[PDB]
Amino acid sequence: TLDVCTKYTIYGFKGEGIITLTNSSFLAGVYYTSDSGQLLAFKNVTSGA
Amino acid sequence: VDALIEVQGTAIQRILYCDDPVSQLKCSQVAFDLDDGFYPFSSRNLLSH
Ligand SMILES: *[C@@H]1O[C@H](CO)[C@@H](O[C@@H]2O[C@H](CO)[C@@H](O[C@@H]3O[C@H](CO[C@H]4O[C@H](CO)[C@@H](O)[C@H](O)[C@@H]4O)[C@@H](O)[C@H](O[C@H]4O[C@H](CO)[C@@H](O)[C@H](O)[C@@H]4O)[C@@H]3O)[C@H](O)[C@H]2NC(C)=O)[C@H](O)[C@H]1NC(C)=O
Ligand SMILES: *[C@@H]1O[C@H](CO)[C@@H](O)[C@H](O)[C@H]1NC(C)=O
Repeated sequence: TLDVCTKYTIYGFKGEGIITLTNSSFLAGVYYTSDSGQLLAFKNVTSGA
Repeated sequence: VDALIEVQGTAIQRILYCDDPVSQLKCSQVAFDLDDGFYPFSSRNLLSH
């Protein structure tokens, strides 16, 4: 569910927070993280999201 | 082969091989260009194995 604070667990990475949508398309990567290893960004290949 | 890599928002470019002694030098300083000056270097010890 989108744009709401919730408990999540994605690919073995989990926490509590608000998922959000951006538009910055990138031709490489399904996921991304902070340099601190905090998994901020991730991609959706099927939808392009 | 070892070389430096640039990533530009999931776009790579400006790649130079590290298959040369002085290039391996520039590779050691990970700088596309270096200022003149004094730098301490190792002896070439890659003659025979
Ligand atoms: C990245 O994010 C995208 C976007 O969410 C994910 O892809 C979507 O996945 C969801 C399900 O997880 C899909 O949602 C459904 O899509 C229907 C239309 O899309 C097709 O897919 C369904 C099966 O889901 C087919 O049966 C259908 O014929 C379509 O051809 C919507 O119509 C759905 O709503 C319907 O179903 C729900 C229950 O599921 C009902 O409650 C509704 O009332 C309605 O009847 C539903 O929304 C979505 O289609 C997917 N989109 C794409 C583009 O694939 C990715 O999986 C995710 N990850 C990656 C890596 O991309
Ligand atoms: C969403 O799309 C708009 C329309 O071009 C754009 O201005 C905005 O930057 C996009 N959001 C992103 C890239 O996070």
